[PDB]
Amino acid sequence: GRLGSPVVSERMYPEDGALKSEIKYGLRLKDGGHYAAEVKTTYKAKKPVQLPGAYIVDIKLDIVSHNEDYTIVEQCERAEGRHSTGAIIKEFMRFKVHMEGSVNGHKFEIEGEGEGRPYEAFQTAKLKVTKGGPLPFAWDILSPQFSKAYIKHPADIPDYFKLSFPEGFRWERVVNFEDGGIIHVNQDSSLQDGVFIYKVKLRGTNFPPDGPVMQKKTMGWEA
Repeated sequence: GRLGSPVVSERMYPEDGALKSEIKYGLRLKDGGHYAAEVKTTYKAKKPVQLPGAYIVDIKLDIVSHNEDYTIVEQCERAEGRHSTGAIIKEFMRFKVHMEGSVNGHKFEIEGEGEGRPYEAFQTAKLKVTKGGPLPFAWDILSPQFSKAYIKHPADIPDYFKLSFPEGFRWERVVNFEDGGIIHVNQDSSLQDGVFIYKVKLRGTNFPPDGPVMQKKTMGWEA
């Protein structure tokens, strides 16, 4: 299942005065098969901020609870930066997220509330499908779209995400699946009244109707 999910390594690199990332992995299928995905993200602070060198964010993301039709979902994430081997952010911080989405022309809206310890690599979120539920596609494609402020960075790696506040940062992501499925995500992260505000736009297209995403045959992300 989706408890105690394997570590996923997001490979961060400074480029063109932005922080970019690449992940080459996939979704485990219920029949033990493999569904390959490449994720490319650009993170850019709303103001000039000190960029780190290239480094790795190790991510453990779990679905820890859900109701019968995944219209209510609880996610847990533990993330910490590490080196490659070759005051306004408090110890406790809440977030709110609003996602407007379409996958293969199915429109949906998700509202969520999260909290965590941004220096101690821990966050949880409760997500509610407020429109277009239950979703006629795998939850797994949404899980990574719901929080870069909650990554524990070592002393010697500048924390690009925490340094960007209170103004915050934007990110743009493409997920390319091996079967022509593609997701484009635009996100705005801000800080208002001591709470992180996440606004997410998501467009997924070209998913095979009989594929693992539209048929909900996925069983979480692979290492």
